[PDB]
Amino acid sequence: MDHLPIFCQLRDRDCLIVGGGDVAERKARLLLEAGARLTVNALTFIPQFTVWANEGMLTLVEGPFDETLLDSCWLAIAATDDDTVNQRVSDAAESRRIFCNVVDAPKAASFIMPSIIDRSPLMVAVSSGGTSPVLARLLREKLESLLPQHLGQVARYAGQLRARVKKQFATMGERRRFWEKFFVNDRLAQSLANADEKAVNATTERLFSEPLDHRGEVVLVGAGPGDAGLLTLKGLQQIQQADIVVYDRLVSDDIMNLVRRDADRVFVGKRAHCVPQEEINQILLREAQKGKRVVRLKGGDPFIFGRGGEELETLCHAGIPFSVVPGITAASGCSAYSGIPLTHRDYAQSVRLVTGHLKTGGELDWENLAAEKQTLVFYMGLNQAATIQEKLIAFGMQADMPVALVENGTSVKQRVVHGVLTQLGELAQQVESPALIIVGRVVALRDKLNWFSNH
Amino acid sequence: MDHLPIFCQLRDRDCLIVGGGDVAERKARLLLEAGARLTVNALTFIPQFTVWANEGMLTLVEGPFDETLLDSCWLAIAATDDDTVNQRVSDAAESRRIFCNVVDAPKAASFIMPSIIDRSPLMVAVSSGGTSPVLARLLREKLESLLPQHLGQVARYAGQLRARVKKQFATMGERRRFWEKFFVNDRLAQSLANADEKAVNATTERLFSEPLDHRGEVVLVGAGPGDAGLLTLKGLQQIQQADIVVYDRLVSDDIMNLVRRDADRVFVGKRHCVPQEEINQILLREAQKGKRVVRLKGGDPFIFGRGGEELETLCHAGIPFSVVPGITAASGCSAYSGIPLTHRDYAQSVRLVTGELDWENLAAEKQTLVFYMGLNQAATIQEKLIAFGMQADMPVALVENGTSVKQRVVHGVLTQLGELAQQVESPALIIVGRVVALRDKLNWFSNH
Ligand SMILES: Nc1ncnc2c1ncn2[C@@H]1O[C@H](CSCC[C@H](N)C(=O)O)[C@@H](O)[C@H]1O
Repeated sequence: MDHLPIFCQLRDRDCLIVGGGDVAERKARLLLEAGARLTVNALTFIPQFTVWANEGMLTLVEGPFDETLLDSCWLAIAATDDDTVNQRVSDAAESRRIFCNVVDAPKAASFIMPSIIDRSPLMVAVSSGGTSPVLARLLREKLESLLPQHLGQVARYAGQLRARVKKQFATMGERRRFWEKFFVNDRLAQSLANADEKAVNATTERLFSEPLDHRGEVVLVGAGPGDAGLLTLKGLQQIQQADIVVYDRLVSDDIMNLVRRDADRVFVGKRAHCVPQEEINQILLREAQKGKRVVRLKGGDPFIFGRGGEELETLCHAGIPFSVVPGITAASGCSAYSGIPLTHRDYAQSVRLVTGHLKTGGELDWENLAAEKQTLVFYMGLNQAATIQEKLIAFGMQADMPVALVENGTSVKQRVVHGVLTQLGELAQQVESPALIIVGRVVALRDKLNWFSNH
Repeated sequence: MDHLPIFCQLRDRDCLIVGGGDVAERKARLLLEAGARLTVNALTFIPQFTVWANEGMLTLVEGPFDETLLDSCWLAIAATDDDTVNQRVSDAAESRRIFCNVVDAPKAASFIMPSIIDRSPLMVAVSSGGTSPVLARLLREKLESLLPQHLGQVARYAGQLRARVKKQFATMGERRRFWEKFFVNDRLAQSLANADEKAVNATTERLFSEPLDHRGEVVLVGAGPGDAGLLTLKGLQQIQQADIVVYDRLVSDDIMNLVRRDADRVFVGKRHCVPQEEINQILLREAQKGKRVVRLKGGDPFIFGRGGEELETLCHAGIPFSVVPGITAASGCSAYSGIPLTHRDYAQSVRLVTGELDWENLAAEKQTLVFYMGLNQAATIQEKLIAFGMQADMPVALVENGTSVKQRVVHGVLTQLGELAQQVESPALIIVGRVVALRDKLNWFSNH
């Protein structure tokens, strides 16, 4: 260990920053967030410093480094781009035993400012010890994704439950298991941040009312179109806490590798037999009743041609809490990765997400669809490519209207094919499921916005 | 934040610990490992202290607490079994502006000792401030298994190569590209751990003899509707390593907090609003400089904003670019309000929208409508929808600040539409369709 980390209380304590440029501004913003009684000393100050001063957030001392300025300070930071001046601040700081930091010379002075993850009162700090700030940022990025947004809320709330916990659970091992469950309760944390007192009370009582070992709930998570990088921070957080994961085939392999090493997995997709929806709905409810934290992982988004509503309406008089985490829908993913915006200046503003045929029980609206400037996007329509081609130009759609097909969008094997409407059914026998059909003038923009490799 | 973490260099610097029991022993052990010049003042001492004292690792002062023992100290730690003496230590330290910790009283004094995970020279610290000590213990455990055992070797080597990297590459973009390839090389890491210098040098020479691109780039990133948890993994990565970020007012402040702290930021808004051409210009200019530029937009860049416009000239300019999709307001707002955009017979068509609009096409059904920027045209929407064939009774819903902790949802029917719209402000979304009916058979986020 070459540095000792300490967490300093700065509320209303004198700190000094020398310098007034952009580097000095970051430092000031940070010290201010911690509540320091801050003085900034420099020859000139950028606009943001005048603003803070004009609203009573700090004190400005315009001029060259005034050493007496350190006389009653607890912390100093040399943030100028003149090494000689920074050196003098460092020397003056050290003479009076004031911990001091010199921005681009991390080990020349008293302390190093680490990269921080803020979930106050909970906080994590990472330091290179001066070797690799790049590595420190990489770690911050990883830690920011692993720590839910409102973790601080429950850290702060634990105090108001400690007593009741010791009262109901008399064994050390029991109270620990309680906190383990308490600290990963995202619904409670959110409710506290929402200032929703009834939900806070409801979720709190349930934590004491249910058996210690039960953590019953259902979470619908949108996995995105395939690229593991498109999963949401909350989705990953949810998936890492699951006891059981119920997924289908349109959930990528890269995504499943992110699922908690030994959470049970239940595949309910098309096996090389169709699992009926009511059986899927029933497994979610059943295992949540058994006390397991259930995550229903869905391809793309849960409420868009995903039948997510059905898997939830079966949960209201079961007394099983639930929640939804949206995901990037196939339309959004394929759009961005194919260089085809769904909306562009004139071409635009009506975007229609429509279903094709595997999914039926009535029949399709040709001119309502064949109608003017709206971008059309068909889900599950590869088996009616030609049947869509004929019924579109028949109702007025101009045969030279651009179209495109995107197979396995956002994945390393993404295939994009394109042309005009009179080639639809033909370009389709050049792709396989899963794929989307995009009809509209926005398709031509790809000649300028294409950035992802084709296969 | 209620505490600011800092990493102190304690070598040859005086520190003082008051107390000589087990609590004081663990404290002394860390300070010694940090290389501090330690003095321990206590009425009584346990064996280990004597061990350290005759090995010349510290100085012992036997007897009651002496206020003058703090006169040349940088840090003070009170660890006696007497609460009264412990605060005589903190009061004495404060008079001298010396950071001080009282072990059994975290809400007191001036600093707290966090839990540590050691991978020297790399180090990670975590603390609750005393609010949730079990929370921090649990996290330290998780972090110990998450961080590779030999990560310190890679970090150490990186520091040693720093001087050569700068002299071999001129631009920031190749030096940045070097480190990205560096920390991703599993052979290098495994080689350092197996102290096989041959393998280390072989791989190292190849990284240095590589032609790395020097140009910057523009990356469009979807921030989503507001909730920071809805940012994508890749979106977080991009804002975490960007050189500069261009953002508007629809990027929540929580998401803005996830941005690299030492990156520049340009507000593109209602301060009017850097008329697109102006924004479009900022992008290519900053990228021309070799910077990694991130245009952070609300929701999804290819559905709501002028994302296409912001990139359609970059190919001509020879500037690399990419797009990271985000959760659309339509998807987030609807889902957080308990309204799914589609259900079994309900919809087979979803429509996102915005003088004119084709009312007969937006009024026919078996569909779910979503209006994006339509609060001041709201009265005319129902009128046109009702006139072109839509069923009064049809449910409608407006969502304000959807997905945020301040979310609000009003509900009603086409006829009350123009009214409900004065029951809320911007930014707000309007959902028309049947699916708005199962809102409280599925409502999960808030009660308002
Ligand atoms: N990676 C992908 N690339 C192209 N289309 C995809 C896709 N993933 C899903 N799809 C489309 O989605 C259809 C199944 S319906 C499920 C859609 C999903 N809930 C979503 O929100 O995206 C497929 O037939 C296909 O048309």
